[PDB]
Amino acid sequence: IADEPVKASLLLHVLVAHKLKKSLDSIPMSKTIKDLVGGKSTVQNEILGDLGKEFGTTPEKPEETPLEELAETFQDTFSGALGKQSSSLLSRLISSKMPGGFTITVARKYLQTRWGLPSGRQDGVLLVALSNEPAARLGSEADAKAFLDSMAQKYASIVGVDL
Amino acid sequence: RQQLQVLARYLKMDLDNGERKFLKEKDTVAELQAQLDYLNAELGEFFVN
Ligand SMILES: *OP(=O)(O)OCC(C)(C)[C@@H](O)C(=O)NCCC(=O)NCCSC(=O)CC(C)=O
Repeated sequence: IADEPVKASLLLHVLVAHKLKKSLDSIPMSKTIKDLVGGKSTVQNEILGDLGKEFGTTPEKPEETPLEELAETFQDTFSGALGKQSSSLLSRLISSKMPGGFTITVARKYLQTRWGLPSGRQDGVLLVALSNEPAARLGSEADAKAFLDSMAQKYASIVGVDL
Repeated sequence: RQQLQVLARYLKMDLDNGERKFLKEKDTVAELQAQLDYLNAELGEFFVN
């Protein structure tokens, strides 16, 4: 289908959501990082460090700037490649949750064959997979493909695509 | 398929040997995955990595 690089607005969302251990819809864009953390500067500084690692540069006041205004500030200098933080988080998701034999490349294959999603939109589905991390490792291959299906539908809903 | 199983039986070529062995290795894998999941639970992601 049409290949799109992941938007900074989705990457930023997923990184915050995963760090706070909350769903993407539970995190509203309107609110600032400092509001969301809830007076815990440690977690604030952990998010800032992860965004600084991922996007390279940060704005001057990232604490008081709302998430939609950070996502727009990053998009000006954001390419579309995942980076050093997203890549490591996905590797830790896949290793820790997929059954012994299922690697990242098998997920990328399954998304290219079953759904036909190219590498740019695979990266997006994998980020939606990260945001809704399951509790315990998926026992079999069939419920692991059923999870990747549920994340493709979620990715397609949020971005606005038909599968 | 009935002529193939007759030719297998003659040649003494067990067709299912490969699938039998695969199911033993897949039960070994599922035993080691249970041992690693237990250590990752009693120590935690941060410690084991
Ligand atoms: O989010 P923040 O408000 O910027 O951070 C607040 C504090 C300082 C409370 C937070 O980072 C925290 O909880 N830190 C741990 C307490 C602390 O500062 N311990 C010091 C460890 S080093 C040390 O103690 C050296 C020494 C004097 O021997």
